[PDB]
Amino acid sequence: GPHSMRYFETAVSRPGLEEPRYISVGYVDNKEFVRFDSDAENPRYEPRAPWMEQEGPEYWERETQKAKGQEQWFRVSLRNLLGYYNQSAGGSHTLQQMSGCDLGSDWRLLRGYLQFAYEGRDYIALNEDLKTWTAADMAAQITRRKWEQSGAAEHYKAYLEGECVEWLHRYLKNGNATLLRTDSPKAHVTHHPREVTLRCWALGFYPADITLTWQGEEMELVETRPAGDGTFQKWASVVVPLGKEQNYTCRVYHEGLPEPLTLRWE
Amino acid sequence: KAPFNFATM
Amino acid sequence: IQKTPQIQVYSRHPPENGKPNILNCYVTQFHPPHIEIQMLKNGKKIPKVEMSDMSFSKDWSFYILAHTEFTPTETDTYACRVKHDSMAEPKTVYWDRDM
Repeated sequence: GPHSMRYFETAVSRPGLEEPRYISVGYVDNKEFVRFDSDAENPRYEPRAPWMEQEGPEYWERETQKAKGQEQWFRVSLRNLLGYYNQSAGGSHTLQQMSGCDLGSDWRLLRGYLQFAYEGRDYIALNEDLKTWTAADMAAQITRRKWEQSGAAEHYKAYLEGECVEWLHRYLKNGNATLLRTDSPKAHVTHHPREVTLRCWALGFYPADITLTWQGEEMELVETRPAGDGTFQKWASVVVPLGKEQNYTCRVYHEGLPEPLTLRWE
Repeated sequence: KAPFNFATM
Repeated sequence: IQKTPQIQVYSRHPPENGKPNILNCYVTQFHPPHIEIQMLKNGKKIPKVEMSDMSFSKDWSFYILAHTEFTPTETDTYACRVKHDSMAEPKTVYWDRDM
């Protein structure tokens, strides 16, 4: 199966605070596995999955040190961006970064990622070629020219194609315990006297991606939502004429399933 | 292992 | 500019009156990350409430899951009130055990 790693980094400044607050969260196959937060009493990368305790103190000291550097980087960048956008003193501002790699089922690098957002909006991103930059805003051209001039792309490309892949392999080897499993959904339908409303529930599944469809032909649904125990929930409903209860069937599609479920009101 | 960044914006 | 948050309130386990369960308040899709979240029992703040650490989605919007031990009854009603700079007043969404 395919696999992925990401690091999602955020720096926030507020009118009150003197210095911004820096947070970094690492993910493997979309499950959180490490975390740094500068508001913490003793700022450090802490493990977040059980299988990560296997790393000795040199790992944690090293990564922590990188984090302290990123905090420096985000602080300065925030400062420069303020100037670029002619923003004045006395506002909240935020800067966000996503970086990482995608692997195919053969464990080869499918694609690398490296994008930034300012005030929640795309600021600059590294194209799929890991050589050129895309940046919409006129203000963002200043950073584009700077980074093109200095060879920034090559050093991100090296990380994304090397370290990112290399260490993700290692984490997966260590995670041939907790991460192998995907949880199939368990489906059931409920009745409500709206005409009546039929509601197809899907419960206890991982990962979140899932599809629900009523039939017949191709409705009200809610956004997929975490149960809070590592699994997810979703439902889809339709309004139906009273008595015509069995013309309608629900279908559930999920990667854990050997095949799609088919169910109706029992 | 986390990336570290080069030129500041 | 600001993204207005989406809110669902729902029980981890299928609800049954008189059974301990967990009530979640999933607040998604908001910017900036500063937000305030209250879970209410019959209109009052619930004493102590679990608050996941803030995180963000691939589209650069932040999200958070709040939760609290509760025991549903016939008559009590539970709500979640969110406060954010996208909204001039707070937003409340009530729990529906069928949803």
